[PDB]
Amino acid sequence: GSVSKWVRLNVGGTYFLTTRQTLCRDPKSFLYRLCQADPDLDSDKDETGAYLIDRDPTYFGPVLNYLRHGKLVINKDLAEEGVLEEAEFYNITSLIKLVKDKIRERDSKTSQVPVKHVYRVLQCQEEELTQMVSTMSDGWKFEQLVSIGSSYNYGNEDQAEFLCVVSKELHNTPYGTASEPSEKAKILQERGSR
Amino acid sequence: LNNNFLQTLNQAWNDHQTAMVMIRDILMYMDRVYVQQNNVENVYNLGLIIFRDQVVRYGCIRDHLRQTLLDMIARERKGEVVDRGAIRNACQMLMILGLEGRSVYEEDFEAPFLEMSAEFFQMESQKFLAENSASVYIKKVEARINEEIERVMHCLDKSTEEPIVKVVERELISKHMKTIVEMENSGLVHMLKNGKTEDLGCMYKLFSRVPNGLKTMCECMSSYLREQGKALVSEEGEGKNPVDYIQGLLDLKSRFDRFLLESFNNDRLFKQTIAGDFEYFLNLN
Amino acid sequence: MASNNTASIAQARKLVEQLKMEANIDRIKVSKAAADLMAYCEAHAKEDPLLTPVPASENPFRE
Amino acid sequence: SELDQLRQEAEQLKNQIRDARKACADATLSQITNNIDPVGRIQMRTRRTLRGHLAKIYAMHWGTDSRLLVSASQDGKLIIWDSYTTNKVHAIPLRSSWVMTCAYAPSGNYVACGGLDNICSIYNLKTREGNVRVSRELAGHTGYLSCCRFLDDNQIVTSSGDTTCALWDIETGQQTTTFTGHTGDVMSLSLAPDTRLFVSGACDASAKLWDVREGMCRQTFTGHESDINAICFFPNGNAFATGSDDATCRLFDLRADQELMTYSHDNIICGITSVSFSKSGRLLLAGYDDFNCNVWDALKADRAGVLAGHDNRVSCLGVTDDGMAVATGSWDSFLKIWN
Repeated sequence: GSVSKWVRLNVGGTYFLTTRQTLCRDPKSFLYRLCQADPDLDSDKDETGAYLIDRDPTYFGPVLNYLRHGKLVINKDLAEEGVLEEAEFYNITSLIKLVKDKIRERDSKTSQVPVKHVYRVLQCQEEELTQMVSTMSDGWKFEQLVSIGSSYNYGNEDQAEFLCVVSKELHNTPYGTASEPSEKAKILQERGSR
Repeated sequence: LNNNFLQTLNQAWNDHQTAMVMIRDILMYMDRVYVQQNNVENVYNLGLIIFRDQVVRYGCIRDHLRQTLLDMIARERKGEVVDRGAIRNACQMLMILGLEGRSVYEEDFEAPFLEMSAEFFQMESQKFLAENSASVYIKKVEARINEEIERVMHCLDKSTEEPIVKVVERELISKHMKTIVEMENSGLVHMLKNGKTEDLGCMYKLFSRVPNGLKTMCECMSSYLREQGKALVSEEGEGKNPVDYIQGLLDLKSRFDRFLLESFNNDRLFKQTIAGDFEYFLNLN
Repeated sequence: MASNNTASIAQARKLVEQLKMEANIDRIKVSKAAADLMAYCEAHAKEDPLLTPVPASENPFRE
Repeated sequence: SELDQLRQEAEQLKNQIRDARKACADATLSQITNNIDPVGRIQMRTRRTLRGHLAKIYAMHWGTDSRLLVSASQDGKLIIWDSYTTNKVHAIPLRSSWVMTCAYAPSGNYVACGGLDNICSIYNLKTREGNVRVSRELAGHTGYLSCCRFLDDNQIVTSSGDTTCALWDIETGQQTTTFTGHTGDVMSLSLAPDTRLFVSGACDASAKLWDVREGMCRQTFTGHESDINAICFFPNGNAFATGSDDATCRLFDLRADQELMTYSHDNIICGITSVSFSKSGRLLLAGYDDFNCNVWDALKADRAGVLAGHDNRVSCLGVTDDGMAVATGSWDSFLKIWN
């Protein structure tokens, strides 16, 4: 790469005519090395004089978009996973991390489809009640309110008078985990069970 | 062995690095994922470590390198033009291969170069005291300090600056104090009476580089000052003239204050060690 | 060398490094430090309501 | 290969430290001066039986006005108690289950909660709407959170599993400065009121006092043989009390670089699970696995009194940050304000 600043690639058989500057945005990129001459690189097509990147152009689109203008938007019909897997092949770490966040955000929104709902119980006296009902944490839902009779501060105005169940949908937005091998966590779990 | 060992090892290193770069380009990946998860070092670091454990810390290569390097730098010290840049590459090996510390450089070339410099300075001191006067000896040690800076910026590493310079300070000056004061018309006391404050300043910068040198200056200046003062205040013949008794002390005062300003730039100890003597002689006036 | 218990040189090096400055940190004897602490506590004993019970109109847990 | 040097040097370094520490060791005048300023009996009554929680309370953190008390229960709820009225300013449901730590910001605008999710949830306690919208779910923990504390309202240090107590930038969610060196899980975390050192108590029974700016461990205090439950820094930024599974609590002084004093009683073999300093620092409130807590005279090494009136372990203590009374967050689902 020492000629034709608008260097022409043949990514998946698609002629991408892209400037050196965009590719040189992140030198951590496989393509940044193609922007410059190096002797090991002997991957070429002699039918168009354009070098070969035997990866599909269907997911190369969003990758090139991010790399050109520091941000990508994946289509609502194109797999985020495919963009990710095409992403590490050029080794742009920040892009991969951001796409991981996007993927896990999406999967959290589709873990809703399995019957997975996080439930919580709050306790409230009559006065404060609506205050949590109104200013309750955004992204949850009210599910049930039960009045339980009291003799400590008889009936109304007792703290233990009302029980309010709330719930949201199970999510794995930054990530989900099934176990932590750390022993002390298990010890505390056993202690707090009874 | 029909070409000097430093050049061949340097060329082998350069070939190793030029092949290693492209292996880095290949294995950009496992360096990003397998390394930090498995508590292993960086792939470039691992390859440098293997190059270390197979070539440079292996016996014969290390010893032949050290012998060739010491002979070649001694020859350069004697005035022969040699490839200092190959010595640069050697020194950057003995740095970057060492990882965090200074260990391998200390073992291979840093310490033996320090020792050869010390031995060279030893015979330098004996030689320049056996044939030449004190002025040539001091000019030689100062010029060798300058050449230490030259070898730091052209032939050695910046991190090697403070050891070898220290080597010049301890070897040439520390135990060669009295002889610098003595030897006729080349010493400190002899340029004291001449009034040539420039050579006094030369002594001053030379000994400010070595700890406790200012104390030896204080001892010498005070010794000469007290001989002059005792020759002045004491009564000789019928009796010393008021020119040589009252105001002669003032002449000595002006002379030594001129030294204090024009040679030593008015350090506290230097002004005190002469002011006390002036006080002592004034009570004898 | 990462085959030496997976590059234990770094962890041992930082262990030694951390062990270094502990000595260079000041060493001021136990009795004097204890004296400092009792001086602070007794001086502040009057301003600790736990040691100085206070009226019901000036504490928020009987007002 | 070279490790043979590194260990022996370390071996002698500790030796030197011992030689230094034993040199610094003098008679503690506090136990000597048990005649001066006798505290006598201390009797306190609980005046706020805040019973909104219905599961074991794990941590609290009094506000910087000693009015808004954030207390977490492992069910996944935070209660910002209004301690002056026994009212809940906020009941906040957490997506994380089994929260153990709640850190109250110096501004009362953010709150921090860490559970068995490896996620440090940072909740904006107030928005333009008024609902409690989460500000940032800090990710990047390689283990479980055990305690966290704010430095600024955009910088936060946490104590996590797998030898990690890194310092995070809240905005990015990235741990700016990863502190490493512990040989075990890091449970406790106490901040100096100097906001320059944080002392991490790990499972290796050693309290590593760390600088907060870059990676450098100020000291490695070690008097315990058991993992550290809680650390309470003195209000002078010069010493800290440390509890562990052993019935011994220990006071470690920076200036002496050694255990200034010990706090153990044959009467109580239960491990001191929570330590807290009074406003003066004269008294030391110790919570116990025993179903009540006690108070030592921290400069007499004797039980200044007993706070009883629970039926399950007092897993955390809190003291108003001007000193007025003590919250005892027990596993009985009650918080009691002993005044």
